[PDB]
Amino acid sequence: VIDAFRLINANMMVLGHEPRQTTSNLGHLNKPSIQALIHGLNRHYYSITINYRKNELEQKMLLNLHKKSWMEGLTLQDYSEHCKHNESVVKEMLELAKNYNKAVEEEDKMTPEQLAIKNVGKQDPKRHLEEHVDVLMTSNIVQCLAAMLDTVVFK
Amino acid sequence: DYAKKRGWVLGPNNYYSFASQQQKPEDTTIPSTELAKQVIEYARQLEMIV
Repeated sequence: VIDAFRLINANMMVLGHEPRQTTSNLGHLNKPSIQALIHGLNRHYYSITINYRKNELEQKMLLNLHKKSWMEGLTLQDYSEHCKHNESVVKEMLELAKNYNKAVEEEDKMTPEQLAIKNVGKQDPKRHLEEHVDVLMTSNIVQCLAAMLDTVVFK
Repeated sequence: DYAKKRGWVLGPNNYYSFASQQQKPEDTTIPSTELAKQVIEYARQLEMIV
């Protein structure tokens, strides 16, 4: 949040003169906020539009600013601990399947929005079931791929 | 005629027919290529918009 201002003339403005000239749409693209109107921006001064103009070299830097070293990309995660995580999530799936069966059974038994409105406390097992996928996937895929590659590139 | 027609060289009175044909040694490399193809495909048609 940035702003840039300059003072309106020291009155002699009972003439009703505009503070500025206009020959473009270019200055009326933005809506002044209520707060500055409270403190009187168009009554005593005026705003001026901020613009950015980056040069070539700094923007070349600015993208590097997050790159991370090649050393890491080829590295494997430990296979132990990894298996532990797999078993954790798979055993977490059960309770959600059990709950899901009831949640399927009971719907349309009442008015439609009164499904959601009565589901603000207890969780809805669909989402928690779904978002444990995208954790077995992604993880298993990328680990198997990385091992499968580097088994060739070194000897 | 059978002997000199088919195999079983009867050297030390032995008629032997090759009936082992094990071959297929530990050959992880052919997996290492085609399985990579396979997994890349799994991830291909998983997030692309259908």
